Amino acid sequence: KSPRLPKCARCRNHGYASPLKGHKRFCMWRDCQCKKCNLIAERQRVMAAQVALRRQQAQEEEL
Amino acid sequence: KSPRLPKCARCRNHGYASPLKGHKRFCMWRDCQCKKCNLIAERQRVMAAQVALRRQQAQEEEL
Amino acid sequence: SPRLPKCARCRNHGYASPLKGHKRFCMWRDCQCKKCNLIAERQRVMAAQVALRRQQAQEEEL
DNA sequence: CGAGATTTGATACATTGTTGCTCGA
DNA sequence: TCGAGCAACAATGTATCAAATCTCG
Ligand SMILES: [Zn+2]
Ligand SMILES: [Zn+2]
Ligand SMILES: [Zn+2]
Ligand SMILES: [Zn+2]
Ligand SMILES: [Zn+2]
Ligand SMILES: [Zn+2]
Repeated sequence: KSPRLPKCARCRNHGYASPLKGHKRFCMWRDCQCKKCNLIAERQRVMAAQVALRRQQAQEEEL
Repeated sequence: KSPRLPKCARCRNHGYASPLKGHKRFCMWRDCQCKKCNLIAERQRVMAAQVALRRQQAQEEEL
Repeated sequence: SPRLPKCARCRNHGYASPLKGHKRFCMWRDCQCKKCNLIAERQRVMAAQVALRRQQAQEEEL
């Protein structure tokens, strides 16, 4: 068995957790930028640049 | 129920209809701004915003 | 059984309404709401695009 | 009318982003 | 140990197909 079932970060950060399925637009803390939320947002830009790099190198191997 | 195979759009405007896989970054016309490709650039934001609206409608269905 | 539209412009306001010739009967015939505005823009892009192709093909002939 | 060309809603294919969670410094 | 960094869910984008309407002899 391999279940994951993700939960939203910003909702969990200010109080009650809630899993994301359609939640990306409905979030009540979609912006905010409180100093706690503000830090996790930088992590997302970092991870995105990181994962994008690995996917480029993954393409490089076939050539 | 029908076969599919992508080919790059921007490449077709100039001749070399190269099939699309990882080609989006290796493109010899990765940007370019001729009126042929200028329209295609407009075409992509319109279709993307349009399909995104339909993806929202699926959330309205809540199913 | 086959699956088929189901008009887009009607769905935007929720009333669904399948298309069979519904073009003119659409109840939102000629509309400029931000939702229905995109499809009108889509053909204007296509029309300007096809017009460009037919013109350049014509210019070389001289 | 029908045959071929042009719309137009629809979907398969590919890219990019987000969070759970491991593993080795 | 316990974080940095990887990969599984999930969004966003890209191009083509097929129903359908249109153009026209
Ligand atoms: Zn949330
Ligand atoms: Zn916050
Ligand atoms: Zn290309
Ligand atoms: Zn170009
Ligand atoms: Zn309608
Ligand atoms: Zn409308």
